[PDB]
Amino acid sequence: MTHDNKLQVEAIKRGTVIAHIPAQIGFKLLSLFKLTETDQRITIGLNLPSGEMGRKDLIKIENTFLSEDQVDQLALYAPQATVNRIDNYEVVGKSRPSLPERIDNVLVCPNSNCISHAEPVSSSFAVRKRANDIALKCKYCEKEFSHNVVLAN
Amino acid sequence: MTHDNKLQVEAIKRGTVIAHIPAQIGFKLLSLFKLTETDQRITIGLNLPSGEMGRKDLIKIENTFLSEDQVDQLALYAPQATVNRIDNYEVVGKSRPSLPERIDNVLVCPNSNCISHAEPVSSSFAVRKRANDIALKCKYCEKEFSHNVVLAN
Amino acid sequence: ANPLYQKHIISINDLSRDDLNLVLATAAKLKANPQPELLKHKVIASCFFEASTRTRLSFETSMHRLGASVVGFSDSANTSLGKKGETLADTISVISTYVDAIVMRHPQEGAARLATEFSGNVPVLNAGDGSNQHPTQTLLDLFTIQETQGRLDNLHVAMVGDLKYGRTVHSLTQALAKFDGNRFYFIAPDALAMPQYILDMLDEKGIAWSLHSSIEEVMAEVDILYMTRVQKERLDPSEYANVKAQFVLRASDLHNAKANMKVLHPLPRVDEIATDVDKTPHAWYFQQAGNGIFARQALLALVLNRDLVL
Amino acid sequence: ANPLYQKHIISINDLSRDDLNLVLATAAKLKANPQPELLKHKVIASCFFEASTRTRLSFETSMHRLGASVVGFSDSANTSLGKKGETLADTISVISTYVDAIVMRHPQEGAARLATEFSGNVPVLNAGDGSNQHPTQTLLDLFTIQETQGRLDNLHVAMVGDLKYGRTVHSLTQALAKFDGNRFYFIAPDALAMPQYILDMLDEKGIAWSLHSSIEEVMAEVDILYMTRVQKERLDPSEYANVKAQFVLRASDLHNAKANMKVLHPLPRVDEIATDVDKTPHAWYFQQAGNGIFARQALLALVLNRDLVL
Amino acid sequence: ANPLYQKHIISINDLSRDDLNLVLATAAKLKANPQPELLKHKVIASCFFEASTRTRLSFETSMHRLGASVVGFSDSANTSLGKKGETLADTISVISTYVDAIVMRHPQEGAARLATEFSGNVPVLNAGDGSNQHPTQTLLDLFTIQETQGRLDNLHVAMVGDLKYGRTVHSLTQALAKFDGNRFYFIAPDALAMPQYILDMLDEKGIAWSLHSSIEEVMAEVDILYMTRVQKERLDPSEYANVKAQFVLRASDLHNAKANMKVLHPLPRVDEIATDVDKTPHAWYFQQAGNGIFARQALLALVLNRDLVL
Amino acid sequence: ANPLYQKHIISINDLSRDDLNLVLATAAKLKANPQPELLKHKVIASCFFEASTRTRLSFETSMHRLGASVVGFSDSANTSLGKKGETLADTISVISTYVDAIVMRHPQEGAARLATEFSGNVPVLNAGDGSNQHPTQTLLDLFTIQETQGRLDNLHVAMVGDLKYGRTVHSLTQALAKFDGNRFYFIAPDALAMPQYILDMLDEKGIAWSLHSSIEEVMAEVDILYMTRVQKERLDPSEYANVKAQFVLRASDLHNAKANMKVLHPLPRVDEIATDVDKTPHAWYFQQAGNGIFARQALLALVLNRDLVL
Ligand SMILES: [Zn+2]
Ligand SMILES: [Zn+2]
Repeated sequence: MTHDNKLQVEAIKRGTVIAHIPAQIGFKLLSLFKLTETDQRITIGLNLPSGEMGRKDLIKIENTFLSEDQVDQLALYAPQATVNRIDNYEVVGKSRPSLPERIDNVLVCPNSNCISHAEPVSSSFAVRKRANDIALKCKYCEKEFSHNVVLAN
Repeated sequence: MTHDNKLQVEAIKRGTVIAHIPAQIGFKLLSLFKLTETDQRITIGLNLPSGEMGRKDLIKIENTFLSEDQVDQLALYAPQATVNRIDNYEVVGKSRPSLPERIDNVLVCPNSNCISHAEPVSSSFAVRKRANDIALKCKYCEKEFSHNVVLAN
Repeated sequence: ANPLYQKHIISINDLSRDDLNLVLATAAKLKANPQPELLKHKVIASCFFEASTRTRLSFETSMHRLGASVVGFSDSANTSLGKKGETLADTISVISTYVDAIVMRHPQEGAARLATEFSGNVPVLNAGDGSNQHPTQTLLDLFTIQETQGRLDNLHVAMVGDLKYGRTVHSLTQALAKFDGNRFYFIAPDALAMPQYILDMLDEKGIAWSLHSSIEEVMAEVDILYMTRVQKERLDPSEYANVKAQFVLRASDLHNAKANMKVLHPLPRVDEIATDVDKTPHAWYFQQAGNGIFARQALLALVLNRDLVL
Repeated sequence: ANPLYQKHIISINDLSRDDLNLVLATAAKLKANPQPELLKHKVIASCFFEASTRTRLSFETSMHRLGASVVGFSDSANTSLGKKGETLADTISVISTYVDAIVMRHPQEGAARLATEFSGNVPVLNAGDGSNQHPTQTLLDLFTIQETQGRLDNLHVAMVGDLKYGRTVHSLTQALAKFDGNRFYFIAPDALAMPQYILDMLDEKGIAWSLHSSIEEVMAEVDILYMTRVQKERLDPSEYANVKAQFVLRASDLHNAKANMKVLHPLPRVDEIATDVDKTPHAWYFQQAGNGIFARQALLALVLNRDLVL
Repeated sequence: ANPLYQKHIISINDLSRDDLNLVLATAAKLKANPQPELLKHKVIASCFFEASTRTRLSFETSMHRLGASVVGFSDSANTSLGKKGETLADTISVISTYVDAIVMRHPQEGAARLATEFSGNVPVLNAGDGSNQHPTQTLLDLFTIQETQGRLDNLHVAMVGDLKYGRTVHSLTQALAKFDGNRFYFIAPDALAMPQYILDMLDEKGIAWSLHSSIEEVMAEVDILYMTRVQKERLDPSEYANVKAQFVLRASDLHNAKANMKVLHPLPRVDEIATDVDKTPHAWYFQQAGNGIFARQALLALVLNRDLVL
Repeated sequence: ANPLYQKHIISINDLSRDDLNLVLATAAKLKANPQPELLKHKVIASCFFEASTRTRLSFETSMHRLGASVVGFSDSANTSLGKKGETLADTISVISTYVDAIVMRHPQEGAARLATEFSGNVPVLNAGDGSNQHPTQTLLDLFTIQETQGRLDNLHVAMVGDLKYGRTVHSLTQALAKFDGNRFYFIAPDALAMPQYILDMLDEKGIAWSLHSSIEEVMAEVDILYMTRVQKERLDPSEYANVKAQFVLRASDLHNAKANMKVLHPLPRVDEIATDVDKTPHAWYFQQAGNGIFARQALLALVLNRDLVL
């Protein structure tokens, strides 16, 4: 939690905490998933001294807890990152990100001739884990690509 | 410049603390100028209690020093923000966002027939201040527009 | 015989408040109890000289709802005869023999009126003449407005967009300034003001119409927000951009509006009406959009049918 | 209510073997005893955003066979609205009000799926989305295959031509690998192999599919020779010529085939299927071609109708 | 090194006062003693992405009168690429490796501005760029007002027609304002109004202007009558009509205009200046055309050369 | 009489080794001391039956740099005749009675080959001819590999993109194979594979090559990186996608390529070489363009002349 060192450092109140977030994907989550848009005090810690685990990003989401659904959503951008529920200045629940079935509206069907590109619809793909390498099936065009492909978009 | 001594604010030895930003601008900044696009120790405190501005956005960044320039760009959004350049736990001195005469690569010419649109070229805006608004000329289609219309949503 | 029997439906001006009210009363009855074989055996040609797909699928969907057979054409791809060389006169003359009625749409103005001359004694109904008229829209317009506030009077109708050119704000204005106490506020660009002659006839009645720079200048005091589309052509793109969001209506703007306030717009919208608006209860366009099937039915019913014992 | 009542008919994958079998059982009953007023009063719009004349004359011929009224459009000549500017969303939204159902065809993939979202609760049936789906063909495909060997299992289906791109060999494969013991031989150019993912799901069932260089490499051991068209574009003309006759099927080649072996092909053929083949008893295309009127009827019958007391 | 040496003529504002005289000083010289070999071996690209035959001919004829070879084309839709991959940035970069001067025209504002940052060390002359600029035409117009009248400061310049979208007026008015004493009479329809910017600047520089109802009130007062084509396209057939009759110049009206009074027009005249006008010496729009051959000659001649006994 | 004198440059195979050097030797000379009067009085027909602005401009600019006049045109559908009677055989026979060199381009393979047997004693340069040849481009490419590297034998030439239908690759590979030591790395999608012919010959001549998964494995090994545009058109939107990401060259990848390493591309680049590439000295596709002005200059210059102090 607290990247303490030798001075006064601030913590939160009752919120979800995500650490050991592969450095550089915190902002992405922040942007992408859009948890940034709130009147609740957030605190972030990009590029942190994880010494052995190099660096990490970190999102101390105050007064807010994430549904184990959302938690899962992390997986491709911050899989090993932990989301600990901290109530009353303490980890009531250490939570780890599992892989879901469907990925809602943060992804982009690389299919140019799709319809999802031009319209008022929210991206949805089916995650079919294969030999621990992912394939993502667009719910519209019915084309299936890999995770690496749709992650460049 | 706010000392919540229950969850005291951490002090970085030197770098750049961008304190006093109205809410929802801080992150808007993280992208707009690309401040996360560094492997440095950055600190994002968002929606902070300051009686003088309700929620304040705050951006500490280790050992980085913005020139008189990046400061000056902030103008368009975070105008009350103060860049307090730090060094050795104390401030070398404060800095305020002077309104510039140009704004490159970050805006988009409102003009739907502005070539800038389909081409490999940064938006460049000549910026003259006037009466009840800032007006900015495209470097390309050449049309004047208000800041109110160019930097909208 | 019912007032509008065998009549021609050409221009809104040409229907009186008593009239509108019949078709308005009728369409409504129709809405509840259908008469799927009312115009059975009858045949109507659709003559969309300037194709408007939905408007065609609407007259046609009304046509088929009373079991009426349909022949016709649309957007003369390129050189279909009855265009160059062949005068629309001679072309109304011929169809007037095969068909029991005629609904048409056309590029030049008055076309329908002319049609009426060689129409013989076969009913014609203008469904789009030039920048002149488009009554059928107006009907499904107020059939919709009436359906939301059971009255065509005491109304504060907001008419945003390109008032100037739009051919439906003028008539709807006309129509509405035939019922009482209609307060019309006009949200429009300097470059796209109302077309005065509408105004003068408005003052001649002595009707209220406060001009407006922003929608939030009426937002509270409104019922039927009628929003039309402004078009690129009739305004330099930089100027288009200049305004752009000056008259686009967002749902956030709807935090102000009345309970029963409903936003209407002939369709299609695109830059003007946002989707958050689609979901909020004031969104009614697709509803005015399906309502016209009944305003349409009615007109067709009253015209081909003698006595409307509905 | 009958399983497919009010359902959406979009992708073959989305129908299970029990399903196919109902519509298959139904169309068949239909074939014998018509119900020319089954969908009377009902109205269906045809929305061929990418005109396929025969496919339209087929849905439409089915539409009129149960006495159903029809409104619609096809190949938007050039700039018909609901194209640029107007989103197909808003355009499904509006028709969903006038019509009782919707059959459409479209250039981009998934279009139908999307349609389903704004369709409201009005049935939509994809009749051609992108290089994705075209279920209705598949149905009249197996309604035809079943009609020739009273079973969708124990079959050795030969699928020649451009397997790779053709959007009907993949589904028919899919469909067929839902019934048992289906041996699929694949006659195709190196440059136009099967699209693997079809293969993998095939092996996942553990189905048989011996790849083939020549048709005479299966010619004897076959029932449903399904032949598709290869296209110029996707292969240099010299290469087109290079192969040309490598996969064209002549009638002489049919001196080998089984009694009950029937050659099918969605149509049209041209260079692939010779006319001597037309005359020989294995020619059945125009038969699968008129059969789809019944596979089509059925789907329409089960979807708009509650209980199929045929 | 003359000033205009190696400089891209992109827009009127980047040309000072001194600048324009050195352009006007030249052409007056080349109209007297022309230098047919002064640009030999020079190849010039004439790249008309937007089609403009009349400007193209003047531009290429101008090159030819000085010795250059010319290569070029008209319309991207009449080019090899465009939307099919090639970008502007890349075409210019390439072309910028053959020729010594790119003169281009464009459907978009800024292409010129941008090409100048891709062309490498090749100067780029703007034949056109959307609603934006058009240097040569204006450089010319001035040179024609200078010749006819003998001066560029202290004039009674009246502009007429579509002041609003008028790309050439906004260019001439800014250049004239670089000089002193001028007064500008503005006589255009209320809708096709001179935009506010020009105005606002007109008064930053404290320059005399004033709006007018017709040319009746000013006919004498004026020296130069820059005419401009109005547009039914800009208006509406019926709109166009009611005002068009307010802005046609008959020979009769020149009636009592000063001996020095001249009439200008960027051409194509088409309703405005009626034919009886041409016989009056006040007519000078053709005389104005023949001048761009010197207008443009001067530019090209200055851009690529350094010294001149001109 | 130099060798290439009066010879029609129809295709790469009829050019020996000596042949290409005498072409490469020339241009290197004309890039140093250019002869602006060396082809005066010469009129050349530039006959672009297929539209190719970029090749047209280079070709005509090349003529102009040597003194010839030029006359020509673009597209038969933009000519007087074609399908309406006139034959190729006859147009050439006629035209072959004005000009001294026909340079043509064509939608069909062989037009060049054929024109050479109609043109009479007029030499005929092939700007293009269907899937077939394209001499000048290649003659050029070599001259650009010779200049950048200093040699044409013993290279680490890697080709990338659409090797299959790639008209320019098949031409460059054959010419390089006329020289010794070269090795060819092939990195293209399994479908857009280098055709077998080239291969088969590649090994008749016992030349070193090998197929590769990406440019990762070879980035250093190579000296010259001839890039080529892949094609969604060749693939299928979804197909295109899965592999396109396998063949884009970022500046990052040049990462650790030899100091001499160069990047080539016939242009229009459009996805492959991303823009960050251009700032690296390894970028040389524009430098390559400016060279065809010498490539082609040499040809024309050799074809019509006999002696040269070149
Ligand atoms: Zn998709
Ligand atoms: Zn711009």
